[PDB]
Amino acid sequence: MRRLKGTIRHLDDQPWINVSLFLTLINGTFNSANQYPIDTKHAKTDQNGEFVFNVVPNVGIDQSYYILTTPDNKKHSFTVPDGTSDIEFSVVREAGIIATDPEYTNVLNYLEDYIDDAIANIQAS
Amino acid sequence: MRRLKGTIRHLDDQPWINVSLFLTLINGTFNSANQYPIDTKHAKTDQNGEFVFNVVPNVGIDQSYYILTTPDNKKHSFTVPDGTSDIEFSVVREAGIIATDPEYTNVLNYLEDYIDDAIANIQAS
Amino acid sequence: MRRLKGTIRHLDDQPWINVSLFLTLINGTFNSANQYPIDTKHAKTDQNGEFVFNVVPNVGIDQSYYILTTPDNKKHSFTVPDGTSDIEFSVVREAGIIATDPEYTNVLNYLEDYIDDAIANIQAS
Amino acid sequence: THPLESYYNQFLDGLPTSELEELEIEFVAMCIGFPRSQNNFVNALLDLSTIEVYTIRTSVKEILRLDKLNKESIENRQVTKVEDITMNMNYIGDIKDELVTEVKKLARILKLPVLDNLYVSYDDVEGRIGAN
Amino acid sequence: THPLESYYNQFLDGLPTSELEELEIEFVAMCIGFPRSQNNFVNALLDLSTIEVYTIRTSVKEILRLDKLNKESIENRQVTKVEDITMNMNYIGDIKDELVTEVKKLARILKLPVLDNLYVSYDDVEGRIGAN
Amino acid sequence: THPLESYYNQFLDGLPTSELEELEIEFVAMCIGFPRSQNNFVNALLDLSTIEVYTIRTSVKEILRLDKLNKESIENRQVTKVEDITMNMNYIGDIKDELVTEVKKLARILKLPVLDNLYVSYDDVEGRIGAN
Amino acid sequence: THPLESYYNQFLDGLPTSELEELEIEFVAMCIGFPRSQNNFVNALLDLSTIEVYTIRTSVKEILRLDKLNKESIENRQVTKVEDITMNMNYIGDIKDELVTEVKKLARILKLPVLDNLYVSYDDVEGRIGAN
Amino acid sequence: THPLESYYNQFLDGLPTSELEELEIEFVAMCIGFPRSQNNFVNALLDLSTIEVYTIRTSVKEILRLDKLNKESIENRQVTKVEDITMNMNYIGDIKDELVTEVKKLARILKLPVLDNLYVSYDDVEGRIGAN
Repeated sequence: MRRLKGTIRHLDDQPWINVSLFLTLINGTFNSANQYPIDTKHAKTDQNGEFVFNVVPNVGIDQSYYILTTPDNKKHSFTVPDGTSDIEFSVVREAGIIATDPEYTNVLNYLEDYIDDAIANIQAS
Repeated sequence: MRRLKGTIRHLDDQPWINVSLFLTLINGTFNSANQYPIDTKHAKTDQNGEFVFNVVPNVGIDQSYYILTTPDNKKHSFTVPDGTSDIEFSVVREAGIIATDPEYTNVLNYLEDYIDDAIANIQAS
Repeated sequence: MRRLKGTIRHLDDQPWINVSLFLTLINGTFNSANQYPIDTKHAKTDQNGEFVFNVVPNVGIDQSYYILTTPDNKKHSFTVPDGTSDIEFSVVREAGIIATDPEYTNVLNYLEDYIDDAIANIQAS
Repeated sequence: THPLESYYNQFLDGLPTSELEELEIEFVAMCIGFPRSQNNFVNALLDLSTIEVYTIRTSVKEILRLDKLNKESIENRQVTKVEDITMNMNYIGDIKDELVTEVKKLARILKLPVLDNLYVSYDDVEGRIGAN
Repeated sequence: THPLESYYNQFLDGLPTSELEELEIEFVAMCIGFPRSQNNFVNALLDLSTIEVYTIRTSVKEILRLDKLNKESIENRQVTKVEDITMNMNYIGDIKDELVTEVKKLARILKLPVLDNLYVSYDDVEGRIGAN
Repeated sequence: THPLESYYNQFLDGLPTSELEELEIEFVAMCIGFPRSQNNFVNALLDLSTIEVYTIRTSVKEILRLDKLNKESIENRQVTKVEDITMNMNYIGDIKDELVTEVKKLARILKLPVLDNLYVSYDDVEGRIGAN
Repeated sequence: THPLESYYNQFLDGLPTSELEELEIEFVAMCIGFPRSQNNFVNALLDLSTIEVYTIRTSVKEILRLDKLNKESIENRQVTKVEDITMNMNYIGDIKDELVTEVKKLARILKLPVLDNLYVSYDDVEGRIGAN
Repeated sequence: THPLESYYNQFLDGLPTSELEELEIEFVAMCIGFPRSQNNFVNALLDLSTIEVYTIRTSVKEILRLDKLNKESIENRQVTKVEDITMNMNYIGDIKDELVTEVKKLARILKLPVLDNLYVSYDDVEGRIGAN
């Protein structure tokens, strides 16, 4: 999974405090070992204006296409790339709905397991 | 027969505990020696978010078919491929979802040629 | 006189213990020695889900057609062939129908593979 | 799309009659006001006959249909007799009363007094356990 | 496709006069709120004559027809006098009255008290047995 | 297709005055609620003149026709004065009154008291033996 | 654009049957008038059922729809019977009635009484923790 | 160009739920009558939940809209049924009622007693910090 200690600041350079940020996953996503249904979570800015999140990358054919809603009425779309490391919200928002490619590993891995079982059966036959 | 297994967890990757999950056949099916009309079963996630369905390998005379109802009431369509062993639901959820965006003998041909390439690699023996 | 045997099981091979089903002779018939008007018989499921009916072959002079109604509410209309030997229901229900939908296809995504696996036997030499 | 809506829509030839689904049982509990775990409620759920459950499912489908019809009509009532088609201004009352009758029908099939629920209003024959 | 309707529609030339099937008996029991196991109910089920059974089946068929017609017509009442066609506003009341008339007719056929059931209300004579 | 309906359909030119067929006797008992065993009922059949029998059969045919028309007409009453034809909203009441008149004529031909029957309830004479 | 409005827009097929989103809990507590904690609210959210939550979400969806419809309607009511389309002068009253019925439904499904809230007007079943 | 209008028009896809700047508190104070310095008012300003703030802002926007619309409407009422359009002579009353409804809604959200202010009249609850 990936984290995001994105920070939000008041216009006068002071940090927002106890303001609600929202994230929503617009696509039912699923990896080999887990399912991620369309779900939405909310967080509150710390006293210093930071906000943390725990999000998953594109692990299915469809996009792990999140959108974040700011206290200032905005919406912003994006997809968190893969890896295990915290991300800064600035860069991801600068980008958005990066791309998606057919990943059939869940199909491919099962196919490999079944084929290997068949080959072992051939050997034992 | 097949103990279809599945693991569900929130965006925090915390498993959902004892949450309701539904499964339903869509048409009565019968083998040479038995008959399997429509039924719907229910499961609850364990402490680890796991759930098991003793589903039938549904390769029968009539149109065998299954729908899985997730906690978000999203419906996944899939029909169990034959076999006698536990199967991870992600595989069918990605393969049965080939009914979605049903690429006519393109994804299927993608997999066929992948199998051919695996066989070719195996030819070295 | 024949005995119609029929085994009914949930989608997890679990018998539909204590459920109801019906049979009828839609068009009343007769033989040279007996009269068989329209009648409807009801039955329940045993602990195994099996049900046995005492039925008359559809050798009627004018016409003779049975129809069975299941818990699914699907109607299976069939004719019992002549003879006294007990006959399995699945045999006479063999007159079923087929409709087209992509969802019937995923079984091939194994069987074709198995069929492809059969091709492996070719290289056995 | 209501869960029960799709659930039944998958069955076009009448309706299934085997047993009440935990989802259907939950819906019945909700629309009658009986908590699902109430011992008397579960006891009433036992020993049912096939036509009983068929009528229960018919009533549930009617409940859902009339509920949707209630939502859709509110955009009407804006006017009266557009050019000559004058509309019964009590259509809302009619559908509300029909819903109440359906809930009472459920209560009578289960042989149980109807407790306070969303649809009924001040006309109830139950309290906590019994005797209204 | 009500099970009783799917049973009846075969017998186009009249209706059979053999006896009441467990489905027909169950439906009747539901319509007069009599649980089948009641000794008085079954006792009444004996001594049944031919025309009695035939009229009972006819009344049951009428019950089903009117019940379906109710859900058909409830969509109406949305308007009045479309061009010249004024709408009988109590029509649903007429349907209810005829339905309860059929239920009472059945009760008279079986000579049994008509008690609180799913259709009629407040016409509950001498409860389950003598009660109220 | 009522059995007696066909039985009468055979008698195209008028109706016979021979006796009352067991079906006719059963239907009469149904109409006035007199189980055929009752000596007070069977004795009425004894010494029953011919023209009386013809009148009984005519009244029974009328009962059947009016009853069928009752079920037929229910699908009407949806509207009033479709274009220029206003309809008696009491029409159903009219046929109910006709049916009760017919059953009273039946009971009176046999000099017997009309008791609680399927068509009349609580407006009858003498009940079981001396009830009213 | 209401936040919950978008959140529900994300759900094309019905609405999810999962636990209430803390924002949803906030809104329903606003509708009833609890501070998301009264030692009664949380315990109402302790006891959960699948169909319950779907009903809650559809009811609050209707709350939003009706309130925005009310917001829009006020521009009308300037006139009556432009040419022949009259206007229901009670339309806004109808919307108020629907909103109060919806909040009453929320409370009833949550088994809780209604205190003085933004929508309900003097029609309360509660005060502070208990006032009946 | 009211200051709140010129502040809100910057937010389009809804309204922000961040907090209340002194302008919004000043406007709410005027609509409630509490000077912003009142402790019972400032403390109530605390503990606000996001949806509560959203509701306050929506109500304020509606207050502004209705206030402006009142100014336009008065240029009407010079006439009645100009050619075929009847005029709702109490439309101004409707606007006043909606304004007082919104003010009361604000009061309920803040839990404070609605009292002397520009809009509402005689619905003065507690006067100054204690039942009037």
